[PDB]
Amino acid sequence: AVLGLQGVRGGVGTTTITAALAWSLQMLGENVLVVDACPDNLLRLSFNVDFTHRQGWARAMLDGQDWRDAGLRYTSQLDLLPFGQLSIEEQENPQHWQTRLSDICSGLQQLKASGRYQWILIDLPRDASQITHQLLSLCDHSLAIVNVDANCHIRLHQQALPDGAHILINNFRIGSQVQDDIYQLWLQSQRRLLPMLIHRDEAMAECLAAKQPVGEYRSDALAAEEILTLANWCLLNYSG
Amino acid sequence: AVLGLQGVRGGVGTTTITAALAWSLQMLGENVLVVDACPDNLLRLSFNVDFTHRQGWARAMLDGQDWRDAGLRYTSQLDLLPFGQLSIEEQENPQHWQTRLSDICSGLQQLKASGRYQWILIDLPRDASQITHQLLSLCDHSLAIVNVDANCHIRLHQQALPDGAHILINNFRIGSQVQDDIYQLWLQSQRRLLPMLIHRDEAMAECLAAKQPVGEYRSDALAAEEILTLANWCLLNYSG
Amino acid sequence: DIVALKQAFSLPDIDYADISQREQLAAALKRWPLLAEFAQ
Amino acid sequence: PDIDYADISQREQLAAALKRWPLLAEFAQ
Amino acid sequence: VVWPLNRQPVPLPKDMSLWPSVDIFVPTYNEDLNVVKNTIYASLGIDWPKDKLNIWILDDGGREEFRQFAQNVGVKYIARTTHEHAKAGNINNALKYAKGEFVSIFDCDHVPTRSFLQMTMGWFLKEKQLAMMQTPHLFYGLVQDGNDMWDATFFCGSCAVIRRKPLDEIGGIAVETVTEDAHTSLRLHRRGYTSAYMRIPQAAGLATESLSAHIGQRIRWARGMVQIF
Amino acid sequence: NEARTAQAATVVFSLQQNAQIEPLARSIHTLRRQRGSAMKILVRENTASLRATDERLLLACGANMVIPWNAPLSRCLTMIESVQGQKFSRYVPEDITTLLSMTQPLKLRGFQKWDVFCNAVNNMMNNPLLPAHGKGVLVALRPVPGIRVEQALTLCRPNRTGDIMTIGGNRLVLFLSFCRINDLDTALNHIFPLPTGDIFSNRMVWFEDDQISAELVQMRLLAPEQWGMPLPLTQSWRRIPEPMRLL
Amino acid sequence: AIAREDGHLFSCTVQDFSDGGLGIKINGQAQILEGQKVNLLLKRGQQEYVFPTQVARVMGNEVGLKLMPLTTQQHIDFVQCTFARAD
Ligand SMILES: Nc1nc2c(ncn2[C@@H]2O[C@@H]3COP(=O)(O)O[C@H]4[C@@H](O)[C@H](n5cnc6c(=O)[nH]c(N)nc65)O[C@@H]4COP(=O)(O)O[C@H]3[C@H]2O)c(=O)[nH]1
Ligand SMILES: Nc1nc2c(ncn2[C@@H]2O[C@@H]3COP(=O)(O)O[C@H]4[C@@H](O)[C@H](n5cnc6c(=O)[nH]c(N)nc65)O[C@@H]4COP(=O)(O)O[C@H]3[C@H]2O)c(=O)[nH]1
Ligand SMILES: Nc1ncnc2c1ncn2[C@@H]1O[C@H](COP(=O)(O)OP(=O)(O)OP(=O)(O)O)[C@@H](O)[C@H]1O
Ligand SMILES: Nc1ncnc2c1ncn2[C@@H]1O[C@H](COP(=O)(O)OP(=O)(O)OP(=O)(O)O)[C@@H](O)[C@H]1O
Ligand SMILES: [Mg+2]
Ligand SMILES: [Mg+2]
Repeated sequence: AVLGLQGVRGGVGTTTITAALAWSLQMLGENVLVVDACPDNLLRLSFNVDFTHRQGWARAMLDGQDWRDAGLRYTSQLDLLPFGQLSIEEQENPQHWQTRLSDICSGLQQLKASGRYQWILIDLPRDASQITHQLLSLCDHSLAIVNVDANCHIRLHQQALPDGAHILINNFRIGSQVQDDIYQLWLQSQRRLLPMLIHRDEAMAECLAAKQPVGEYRSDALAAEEILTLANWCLLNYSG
Repeated sequence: AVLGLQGVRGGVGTTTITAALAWSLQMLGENVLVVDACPDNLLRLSFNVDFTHRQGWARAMLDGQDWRDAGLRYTSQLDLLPFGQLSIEEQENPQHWQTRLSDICSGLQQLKASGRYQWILIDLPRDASQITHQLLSLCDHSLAIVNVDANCHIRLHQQALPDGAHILINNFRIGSQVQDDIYQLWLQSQRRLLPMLIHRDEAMAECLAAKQPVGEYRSDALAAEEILTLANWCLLNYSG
Repeated sequence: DIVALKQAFSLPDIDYADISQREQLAAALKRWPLLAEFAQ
Repeated sequence: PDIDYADISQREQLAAALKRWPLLAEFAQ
Repeated sequence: VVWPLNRQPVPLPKDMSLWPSVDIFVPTYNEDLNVVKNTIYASLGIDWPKDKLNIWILDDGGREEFRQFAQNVGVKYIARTTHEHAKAGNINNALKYAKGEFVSIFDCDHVPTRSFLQMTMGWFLKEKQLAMMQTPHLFYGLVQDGNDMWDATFFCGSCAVIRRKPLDEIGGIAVETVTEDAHTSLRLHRRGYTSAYMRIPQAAGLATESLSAHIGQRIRWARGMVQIF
Repeated sequence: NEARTAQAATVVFSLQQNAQIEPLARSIHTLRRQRGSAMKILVRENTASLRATDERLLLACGANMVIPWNAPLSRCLTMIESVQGQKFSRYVPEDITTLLSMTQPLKLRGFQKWDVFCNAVNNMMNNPLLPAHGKGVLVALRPVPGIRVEQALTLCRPNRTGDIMTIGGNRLVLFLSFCRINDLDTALNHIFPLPTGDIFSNRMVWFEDDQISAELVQMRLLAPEQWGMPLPLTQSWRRIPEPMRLL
Repeated sequence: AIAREDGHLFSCTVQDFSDGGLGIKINGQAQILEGQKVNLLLKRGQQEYVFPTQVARVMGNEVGLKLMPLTTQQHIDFVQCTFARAD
């Protein structure tokens, strides 16, 4: 029901993958709600939301308003809840507001218990914040995003993933000896690595510039097919 | 002088760029001391530091030991100050220790007054922490590492760069249309962009596997030459 | 290239107006909505 | 994490991969 | 050459809508497609508004490969029915179909740099009476800079810009001498029009030329000067 | 050209590209229709140039024996001298058009309606000029309760024209033309994500003409209301988010 | 710059050029094999343009490359980066 996608490393493509996965789920007839937990709030821009749209659940909670009115509907089977723009002073001092977003966990629990949303994707950052840990606790399933390179290989042996987190590969190049070696090592060593990997496709680099998910921006791209396969796998496995 | 390298986004290539820059500066006859401040602590491995080597300034101060004892002699003109490994509980609870690492700042000022090292490179993370802000203030010059993609272009117009920081482009790919468009836009929308670019070289991907700087790994690669050009520009401009 | 030509002579006040660069930039802003939104 | 490094050196391609890159060999031990 | 003028380019107005229209002519008779392709590619790369620049290929051989290239890259292409008066007659015939305010002529071997019209057209927009501007294709370079002091810089047959209305008023390029360029410059000077010279390299393409070319030019020039006199 | 003058000389053909299948087949037909049965026509694959249906077409065209690329040169020559002393005793029709038509009798790719699917499969199975029990395989897949059947349909991306798919009765029905039972898993992996069996609970497979016909007859007795349509087509410019309250 | 399929990038200096291709001198040691499709990166002002080439002749450190069938815009970029220079 709850599928939280978190990046082992920054820049692996957590937000674009989350948008593509949400679009693929909504293309299969499932009700989808996307929640951007990233403080930078870059997920809204992938759904044709104006950059000046300051609304967001976190912004409403900090301002004392009701976050439920901050929801944005993309399509009948896809709803969006952007984080909300934060002022420079707030970004410089995250500790002054990190503990003020407690009620969002209760709201997400109520949304899950409602049944109107069959899938509630959460775009999580990597900052070890208390709200992030609470969201991980309320997440039924997790997907840790890694890339086939030395940095992610190093990370996978010292930092602890949340329990139950499958490993997903993104930005997989073609014709790199070190990358092939690391991929084979992960195939024969990493039990939680998913069977699906997403090759480097310029469609993923152009989806954010086009302010659309890669599924809607270009369905015929290889990235779209891989994301749809990942969505079907998630439906099969994470449903219960 | 004191130069601090920080990335506007995770995984842009800040650590590898810092290590290559330190090697390029030391191979030109300048004494360079490089300090690892990111909690991930991945700067050591580029200098043939064993993974089991848990000695680091952060851990040294957390155990009541002397942080100066955690230094390593790599070459006669490069010394390293490893951050040190953190336990899983420490990683998941940064607040319990992130305010106890301030002692390194005044010690770094003392080191700046020592004069032994002509360059003090710092691996500045982007955790928006008090220590990060203090170290950034202590840095005489700041270099912001960005990539030519949608995410970095979005971030540059909604996040604040360090005062006087200059922008360096890493992971400049080949045959990408959106990359060319964004670079042409930045050629006039930004005035802080350096005239040198770092390409997507396999040597930079393999350097971390070989536990060597890219120049030390292979000095004939174009990325190493670009790092050397960056070092020359820093010498000509960031001298004072 | 242009800088080299301007260094080989004085050419102090001839501001170069690259038609190709301006046209490519205009096409890029027309094609990518995010760039158009942020530029103006 | 779930790491099973046992019985890895039994493959020629994996052995070559570990030999070529010291980082992989250091981690796999 | 007592006092070389050392003329420098006048900046164009910052309003790109006030710039004039230029028609580039590349006349060829027997040159292979390999030579003319480079010149046409460079011409399309000239930094100038696209709606204010039209490129024309004038092939006297009626070669179909040139027509295919012109259709592919979009540049215009005109071949004459007859072949009288050689290059001068070819350009005169092509002038009946062009509609630009200025006519630029480039040889097949010459490669026009993208900063050609930007550095050239400023004087035409500034000084109204200026009807011709010449760019270098050493001794010749300084005789042409010294001549510009006295307004005696003459057309050298290539890499020049000519104002359209004065050119059509004098009856087009002269065809009575082997050196049509010098006679055209003389006719322009006779009616009170002025000529200029800018000593900024284009791309110079051909290297050395050897004495084989040196003698071609040396002779065709002496005969033309004698005929003009 | 030299073969049209020879009467019984062995003719060994080496094939390297798939485009040269039909003209070479035509030429083999010509040789079998001009030089009698005493001639020995052989086909030697080099890297990868033939399929089972194309191999059968070459055999029917007059080839004495096809040598696959897997066999090395020595075994190739061994078989070439093995065929010594034999005459072509099979019948080759005058018209090459029918033989070419047997190579592809469906010529329609993509999702099809249930009636259209049944009609096409039955028409292919009713063609006398096709091998018996080798025309293809019909497989019915039962989805895991995790997903519905339309999503399973959207999962598959078959690549050959002879593959047809449809949805009916909570089952995915697939007809693969000219596919053997042994290499069914290879076909499924080619037309699905690799972990088949993690995407369906169970399967039913038919590769015999009578079994396929009986399955078609059984399938024709189903309610039209359970027949599905592609999800992207039914579901399907910039979409502006409309603000609303989450309740 | 010359980019291999392996991702290795090598700085080079162009010796001679023509419509058939370019002959360059490669700094350092590089085991570039003939018949290998490589990418040539040329610098135009502050921009980089990538041209796909195939190596047709290697003479020690001197390497000759030939252009695959080019497009119109690629041709214009090539002529701007090769002939219409600041010389
Ligand atoms: N109907 C059907 N069957 C499929 C499909 N994919 C695989 N097969 C089956 O798999 C057998 C072995 O294919 P392979 O191992 O790739 O080895 C193949 C392959 O290397 C080559 N080949 C044949 N057709 C093609 C083609 O269209 N493209 C490519 N790239 N190779 C082909 O010929 C070999 C033998 O092919 P076959 O004798 O036909 O035998 C084929 C065929 O019966 C498919 O999409 N549809
Ligand atoms: N490895 C493998 N891949 C398979 C097999 N069957 C199909 N494919 C894949 O399916 C693609 C589409 O083939 P098609 O629709 O039959 O359309 C095919 C077919 O009409 C024709 N073709 C290619 N090889 C042969 C051949 O040996 N015999 C015949 N009769 N046609 C062929 O060329 C078209 C293009 O095929 P491709 O570009 O190669 O691309 C092929 C190939 O990637 C198979 O057995 N093995
Ligand atoms: N498979 C891919 N191929 C090409 N580009 C990709 C791919 N995946 C992601 N990208 C690009 O990488 C950049 C980073 O992706 P994304 O915007 O999701 O960042 P992120 O991982 O959420 O990072 P952060 O949390 O720091 O913002 C984007 O410009 C995106 O288009
Ligand atoms: N120019 C480059 N070309 C190719 N790969 C590069 C380049 N720069 C860095 N990399 C690779 O990118 C990966 C991440 O780079 P690096 O760790 O330096 O970035 P970072 O911003 O410090 O990331 P983080 O701190 O989030 O781990 C490494 O595997 C590194 O080798
Ligand atoms: Mg993100
Ligand atoms: Mg770092």
